[PDB]
Amino acid sequence: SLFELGKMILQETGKNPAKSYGAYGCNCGVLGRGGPKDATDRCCYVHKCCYKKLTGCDPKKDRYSYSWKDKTIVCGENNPCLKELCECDKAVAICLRENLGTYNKKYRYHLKPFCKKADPC
Repeated sequence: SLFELGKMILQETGKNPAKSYGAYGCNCGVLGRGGPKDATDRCCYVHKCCYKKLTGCDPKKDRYSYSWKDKTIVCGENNPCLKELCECDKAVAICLRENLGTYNKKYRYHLKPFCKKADPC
């Protein structure tokens, strides 16, 4: 769920997820997708595309279990959907950290109506 997800982002990036992400660019947050503005936004694009594969569980609500061993996110549990869901979250968290270099605070609350039509996943 958003709790695990936000904790992961915090753990990888070291940044406050709700603040730095959650309304960033055309993809990070709740307005759906759009043509990515930068690498960071591309991470959220892929993240939302990863979610379109989940069969049987809810990303926004369903909780799952993961461990933080040696500063590595580790997804672990039988439920296939949750395992998948967890891999999606882990991946964007890592993607976000890897693109910290070009994070642009000016896209932080970017007006989504200024966005272009997002290519289909």
